[PDB]
Amino acid sequence: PHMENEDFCAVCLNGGELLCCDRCPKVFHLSCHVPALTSFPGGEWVCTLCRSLSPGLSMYDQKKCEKLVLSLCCNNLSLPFHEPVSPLARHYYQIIKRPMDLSTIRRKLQKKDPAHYTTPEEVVSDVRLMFWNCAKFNYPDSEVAEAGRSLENFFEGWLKEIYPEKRFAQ
Amino acid sequence: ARTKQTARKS
Ligand SMILES: [Zn+2]
Ligand SMILES: [Zn+2]
Repeated sequence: PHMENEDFCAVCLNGGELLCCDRCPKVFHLSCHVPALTSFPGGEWVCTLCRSLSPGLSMYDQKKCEKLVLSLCCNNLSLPFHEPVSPLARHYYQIIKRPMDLSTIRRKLQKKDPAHYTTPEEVVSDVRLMFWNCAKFNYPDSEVAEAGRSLENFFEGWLKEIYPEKRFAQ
Repeated sequence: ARTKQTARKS
């Protein structure tokens, strides 16, 4: 039963077949963890949030950017930005000409992707595009715009914690 | 590793 661990995936909040972190209470679908897992591991397993720290990112930046992106994903305010807006939604894609969501950001952390990030700067730029699109499309007083603004405050906090030696323009 | 099996939402 593993009641020392949560009952819903930290990322998508659904039940099902869940892998338990051995250092925190979070649980994950294999495919919801960052980086995704293809099978259940043997022995002890520690999620990316609990871990301590040449194409693609360097292995240093890879671990930091994975922690940054998973931190966003596990925050429940991020749920409206996990997936692309429904192509049936009214006017969205007439207003937002460069859409961005967390599933795209997660895909581009993989060096096999043809648009893969090569620097943390490119990761931060795509996260900020997500916040920019949220503020442009949604009216400022709406629940989604407020979640966006609050999640951005969380994200700026994590940037200073994970990348104290870096400051990212605008 | 430890695995938990709960019901999905529906
Ligand atoms: Zn999940
Ligand atoms: Zn953990």
